[PDB]
Amino acid sequence: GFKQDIATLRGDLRTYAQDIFLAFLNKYPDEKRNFKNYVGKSDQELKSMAKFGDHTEKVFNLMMEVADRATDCVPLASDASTLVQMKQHSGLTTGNFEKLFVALVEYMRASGQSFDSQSWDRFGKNLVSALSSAGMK
Amino acid sequence: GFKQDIATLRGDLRTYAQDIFLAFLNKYPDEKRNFKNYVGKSDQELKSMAKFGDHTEKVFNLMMEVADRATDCVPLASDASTLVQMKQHSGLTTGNFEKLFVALVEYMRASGQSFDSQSWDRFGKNLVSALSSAGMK
Ligand code: HEM
Ligand code: HEM
Ligand SMILES: c1ccc2[nH]ncc2c1
Ligand SMILES: c1ccc2[nH]ncc2c1
Repeated sequence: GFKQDIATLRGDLRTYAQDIFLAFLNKYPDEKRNFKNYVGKSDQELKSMAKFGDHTEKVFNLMMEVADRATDCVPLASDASTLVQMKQHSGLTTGNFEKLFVALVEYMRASGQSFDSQSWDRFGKNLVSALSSAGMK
Repeated sequence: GFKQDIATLRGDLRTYAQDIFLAFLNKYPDEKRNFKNYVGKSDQELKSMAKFGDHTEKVFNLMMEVADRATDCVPLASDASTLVQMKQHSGLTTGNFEKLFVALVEYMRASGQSFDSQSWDRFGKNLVSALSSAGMK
């Protein structure tokens, strides 16, 4: 279930974070404008940049903290507020996050492993609604 | 305290994992008997070896999960048994683990941060006790 999936992801966090983020960027090419240092580069070129692996892992580490503090796949309002108020998120709307979670669930369903894809779909939808309640447009 | 320290380490885990493992290898040079590929290499050279970085991060990913599952710095018996039974740990003894935790605690005390170094000292001692209970020599 959802708690075991957090343990599966954390055990190899660097690899899962890179592969899910690449799946997102390739599914939604217009989303790459939030990341100007990544434009015009193949997947393997991206993986050779120190900050691509480091920052992508740090994003997924915070995602796993929020997931583990959730109740029945509903995140804490305080965690949603942190994501709204981060200076690095100043340009964003809930649609950016909606798309990330569509790509994450698609990756889990295609992987050939027993992820609880339905719980991750709920988590993404409940995170989007919490972001709106915490003040994201 | 201990729970916040797990969050701090997870926020920059590859960097902390490599720096603590180097501290261990440099404090106890005879411990390289179990790491023959790491002989004859300076710290900067080890940090550009793919397996050194990838394996060290995976070790610390699992260490943080064992710490997070503990109660009052006492690990689960199921986590201790996993660590005894892993094929990659055949022929380790509890002294290998004792020395890794001495180095980890020394690193925290020298860091200039606010780590709860006494809780990590207790965790290392309690993990050693649990590994003995689960059958490590
Ligand atoms: C639950 C989902 C998300 C979490 C937990 C999260 C978390 C983070 C964290 C921890 C950082 C700092 C990384 C660092 O400096 O090392 C970061 C930076 C950033 N985030 Fe997010 N974020 C999420 C979703 C998104 C989405 C959907 C976008 C845009 C599509 C986005 C855009 C950015 C940008 C532009 C930065 C700064 C640039 C960079 O680090 O390279 N975030 N985020
Ligand atoms: C709580 C402490 C520890 C945890 C959580 C842990 C976990 C792990 C994990 C997850 C791996 C697999 C790495 C991979 O294949 O990518 C591994 C391999 C290994 N472990 Fe540990 N371990 C710990 C302590 C130690 C200690 C103290 C030693 C020896 C001083 C050690 C020696 C090894 C060896 C020799 C391998 C295989 C060779 C290699 O990966 O280069 N372990 N361990
Ligand atoms: C969201 C997901 C993965 C990432 N890597 N770098 C910035 C970033 C934002
Ligand atoms: C213990 C700590 C760090 C490590 N890196 N690779 C194997 C290993 C064992």
